[PDB]
Formats: sequence, structure tokens, C-alpha cells
Amino acid sequence: KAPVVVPAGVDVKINGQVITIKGKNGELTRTLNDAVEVKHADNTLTFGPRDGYADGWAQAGTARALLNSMVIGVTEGFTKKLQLVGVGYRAAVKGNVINLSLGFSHPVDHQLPAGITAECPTQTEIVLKGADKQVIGQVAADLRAYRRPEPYKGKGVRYADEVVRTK
Amino acid sequence: QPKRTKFRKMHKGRNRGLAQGTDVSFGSFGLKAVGRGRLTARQIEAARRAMTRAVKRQGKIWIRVFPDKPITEKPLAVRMGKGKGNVEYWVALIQPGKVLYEMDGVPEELAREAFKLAAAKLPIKTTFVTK
Amino acid sequence: IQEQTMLNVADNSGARRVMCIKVLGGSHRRYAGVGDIIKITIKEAIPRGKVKKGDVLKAVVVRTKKGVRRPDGSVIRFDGNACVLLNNNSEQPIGTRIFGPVTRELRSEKFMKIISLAPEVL
RNA sequence: CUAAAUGCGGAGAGAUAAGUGCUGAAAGCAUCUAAGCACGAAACUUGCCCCGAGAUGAGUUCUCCCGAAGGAACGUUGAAG
RNA sequence: UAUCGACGGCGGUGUUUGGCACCUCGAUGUCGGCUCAUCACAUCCUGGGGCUGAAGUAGGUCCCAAGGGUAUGGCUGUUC
RNA sequence: ACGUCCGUCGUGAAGAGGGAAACAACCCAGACCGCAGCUAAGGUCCCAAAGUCAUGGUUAAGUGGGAAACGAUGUGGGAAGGCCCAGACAGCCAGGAUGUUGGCUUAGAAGCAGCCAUCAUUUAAAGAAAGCGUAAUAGCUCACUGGUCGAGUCGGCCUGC
Repeated sequence: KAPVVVPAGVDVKINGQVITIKGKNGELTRTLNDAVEVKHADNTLTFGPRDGYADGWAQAGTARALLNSMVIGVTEGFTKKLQLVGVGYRAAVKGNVINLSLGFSHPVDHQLPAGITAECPTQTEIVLKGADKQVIGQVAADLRAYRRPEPYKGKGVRYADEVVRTK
Repeated sequence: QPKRTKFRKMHKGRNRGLAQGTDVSFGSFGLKAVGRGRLTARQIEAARRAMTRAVKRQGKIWIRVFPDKPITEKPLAVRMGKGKGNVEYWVALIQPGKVLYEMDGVPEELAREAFKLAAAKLPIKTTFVTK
Repeated sequence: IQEQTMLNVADNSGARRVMCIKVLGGSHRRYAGVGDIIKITIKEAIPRGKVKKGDVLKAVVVRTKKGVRRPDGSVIRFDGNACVLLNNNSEQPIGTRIFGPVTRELRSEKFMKIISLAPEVL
């Protein structure tokens, strides 16, 4: 059993195998069904199976993590700061598709997963904030993915790449 | 393979020889090998030269078992000529519980790393013994 | 046009006839069309001045017997065959003047210097 | 009829490998995994074209014999053989 | 230890060769080619990758891949 | 070379029946007729006739059967050395120095190609230095010590799959 205290600005309710967390940023519903009973105490969320088998603890580590992740994502949320760079031809990054990359004719794009905001001001910094984590971390990773020289041209010579400043 | 020697024809020479270490005092250490096996003179040199080239710290390294069992081969057709002595030179007979290399040394083992290097040259799983 | 064929010269390098050897960038059962550069070895020419009769050089086919169809639907056919010798200088005739007409697709898109010396264009 | 003749012959979508990453344990650190998850090959399935009920799930449809609501045979010719 | 890589040791394949005669010599006439029909993969370029004596460039070696394409002559009956 | 010639075993011989999927030799067990009962081979959940039978355990691989020289903190079990709650052994934080770029050698090597030494200094610790790294330096770790962390940790031998 690994008791997990909940912040003063966090309210979680559990009904069966469904656990919903409420707060300011928003709400997140997740399901945890295994050989364990997850109950919520007036001041702490408890998680403790009956057996102590390896597979029983492995699921206990991820569970506590997922829960802790749902808490921060409602109090602070998820947001990644990215910046574009280019020595020569300025890469015009739009909310739709980036253009003039390294001087290439056709633009490079990537479908925006889930529903997160990626407002990019006319400057060098951009922001990709959202509710889900596996989403805000993917869209930010893919944004750099395409910025990666496809041809057999090593780095160093091609600085043009929009890397993420902070995680 | 019925144990052999010579009293026949002279073959190649010994790829071994350098006993190494000083023999002014006789000890009772060693490196036993679990399992019987035939080791050729060449492989014996590689293993011996392996540890000796590592135990530069000191000496007292010795070997008790030596190759004394020849083995002939026969390349080509067949019908005239028992067997000649080629690459297959003398071979030593190791017993399931026989000590090969023993180094006169008090608990300061700096050759265990050497015996390990040699233990990877002879075809047989050997074990380190203190007694 | 295939290998071991005899075609006439169009330039004035001192050569009269030419014996087609093979084509550059073409592996087929004997072939050498107009516009395709092919290494050859002239037969009749001036054995002096500069070893001509016997040497192997490169040339570009200009006219052939085979009839080629145009976008309109009409086919054009010539008498024999002709070619123009070229030197090492990336696509450059060795002679001074060229005799005989030329095609259109052999101008703009491809050669721009050979047309400047072309006294006729069909 | 043919030919050295002419007209026509996708893109895209989905799932993976190598590999690139996310979240996250076993080792409260770390980690692409071990459960889960986002992407990722001219190859895979399909799409498309051709053959095809002796495809044993060996089909279907309507109408034709249920005392008559047709059909086989026949005659003159083939965009048929 | 970044191509090359001796001595020695340990293996895989069986395309090569020598070849222990239970199978066929009451006989599946011989090599190679040719022509014709049917059923597969330990590959050179291109494509995707590993190592690098891979700084870059240009190369070396190795893995993967058939998708397409392997269409020709002179001497010799000759097969390589 | 699809042997000559010995040895052991086993079959073809003179062998049922029967299982092993099929089978010359592996296991068990030996033929009159018709018939009754009970056992052996083997099988016993269903087709299939016979218990989805008893006690205990393992594997989880569906392994259920080719598989090797070689590698492995996948996991379980056992023995043995050292360090352990008068703050260490490992984490985290910061040091890790001075003569000296030790001498020699080397185009260059100044802890870290190689050749020999390996002392001294300030001092809680700091080897003229165990590794990565440079053309050579530089840079980054370790050894050693302090603070914090507060607990199982570390080297090693053997056995099962």
C-alpha cells in the first residue's frame, strides 16, 4: 500500500475502476483495472494489493506515477517552449505548415493530434500547451522530427531546426 | 585413445618449455580442472604464455602436466602408411581432478587474472583453487 | 543504325565515311538513333596531317534512314545516315562547318551551340 | 487484319519491421517496455483489372411442367462458332 | 582492434576434390551447349542499413533487397 | 569407394499379440476351437472402448521436443570474505590540489604511446595518478575525505531451468 496525499486544490473521486481528478486547469478521467483495489480517502488516495509479486509492484509503480501525473496536469498543466532557428533562409512556421525550410520549395507538416493549442507568435518562441501529456509531448517531438534533415546530410552544417527550450 | 608415446619415429619439437618461476621452494597450490581432456602442446603454450605474460609482478608459476602422448594424422587417399606426425603433436592427459598450473603464492593473488586469461584458451571449464 | 554500320560525316575534320562502333548508355540488340552520342572509328579520310584513318572518337547522329513520327502524325525519312564528330570538350564538334539539316528537339532543351551552326532546321 | 501506328495504364488509406520517441516500472535514480502508447519501409491487405459455380457454403433471379400462365425440336441468318 | 592481419585454437556449409562399393551395371547411353515447360534464393548498380585506416570528399568491407533488367560477337566440337 | 577382418549388441533368421503416430530390432509379453472372467502392451476427456482417478511438485514455456563451441543482475536456491546504525558501504552536493609540462624518449606525449622511478608539499582527502578524451594541451570521472542520505549493501563459490 502506497498512500498518495492530494493537494488542497485537488479533488478526486473514484467509482469502480474509474478515477476522475478535478481542479483548475481541467479534469482527467483514467481507468486502472488490475489485481488491486484503488480507493480514495478523505485526504489520501490508497493503492495496495494483497500479494507482493513482482508484477504486482510493477503495476504499483506506474499507478502511483500516473496518479501523480494527473495531479500536476490539473494544478500546473503541461506546456513546452520551442524556438526556431535558421542561418540563411528564415523558416516561416505557421499554425498550419512551416515553409521555406533550408530553402526547400514544398513545406513540411504534421497533423495535430488530440486537441491542444500551439499558438505561435511572430517571433522566435512558440508554445504547445494542452491537457493530455502523451499528446503535448508527441506534437513537440514530431515538430523537431521533420526539422531533421531527411537526406544523407549530417548535422552541424544544417543549423535550421526548431528545438524545445524547456521540457 | 590408447595412451601413446614414441619408440617409433621422431616428430616435431616442443612448442612449450619455459617452466618459469624459481624452484628453490616447493609449494602446494594450483588450478584444478573439473573434467578429463586431451590438450595439445600448442594450446598449452598459449595458456602458459598467457599467464606468464601477466604475472610480471613476480613468478613462482609452474606446471606439472606435460604433453607425452603423440597423435598422427593422414591426408589424402589411403592404403600405405599408418600415420605421420603433423600438426597433431604431443598431447597431455588431464584427470577430472588434476592440478595443472600452480603458483607459489600466499593470499596476494594477482595471477587469478592471469589464470583467467589462460582459462579461456584451453578447451575445458577450469576452476580456481586456493588449497 | 547498329554496330559495324557505315554512315557519312557531316563536319569537316577530313573524314568521309564512318563505321559505327557502339552507343553510350544503351544496351540493346544493335542500335543508335539520332541525338545519341556514339564512339566510332572513321574508315575513309586523310591518313596524314593528324592520324585520322584508324583513330576512335565520339560522334552525334543527326540523320538516319528510319522514319520518326511527329506529334502531328507525319513521318520523316532520309536517304542514308550521317553524324558529327566531337572532341573531349564537353559536346563540341571538331570540324568548323556542318552539312545537313537538323531536328527541333535537338536544339533548345539539349544543344544550344549545335543549332547556332545549323544551316537548316526542319 | 496487321506494323517500325495510335488512345489508356493513380493517388491515397490502414497495419508492422529496422529505427526514432512518449509515459513508466523491476533497482524510491535512470531507462523506448518488461504492461501501455505516438510515429515509422518501393514490402503486407485492400483498392483496380482479368478468370471464375465441379467455389461441397457445387449460387442466384424471374418466368416456364403443378392439366396447362411455356419450353426443346423446326425454318431463314449472324455483332457466334 | 580504425582497412590488412601471421602462429594457434574452435566451428559452419558441402558449390570443389579425394574419394570407405549397402542402392542402379537382369544397364535412371556420357560432358557442355541448344531448344521447351514447371517450382526457388547465402546477389553487382540503384533503395534502406552496420563498421570504418568513417574529419569532409572519395573509397574499403559487410547485411538487406529481385522491384525491374542480365538483349550481343571472332578462334575451338569443346564445358569452366 | 554402397569393404576385408575382429569385438559388443541387435535384429533379417524361427515370432504372434501390442504400444511407440506409421516401423526389423526400444518397452512389455508369447498363438487350438467356441466361450466366460481377469490382467499385460498401451491407453483410459471426446471421436474411442476404459477415472476429465489419488498424493506432491515444477514449468507457463504450449514449452510439449534437433540443436552446438560461446554469452547472460530472466529468475529461484545454497555456502563463504569484508564493510554496517559511536552516521559507514553505495546515492546527492563540493573538492580531487602545489613543485611538476618527474626524468628520459619523442615531430609532440604536460597522470593516461613507450622506457624507469612513483618520492616530497598543504594538509580532512587528493595515487606525480585507475579510465574516457586531445595532434599535443584542455575537458570529464575514479581512487581518498567532509556534509547530507539512514539501510541493507558489496566482492566471491556452487547448483536448477
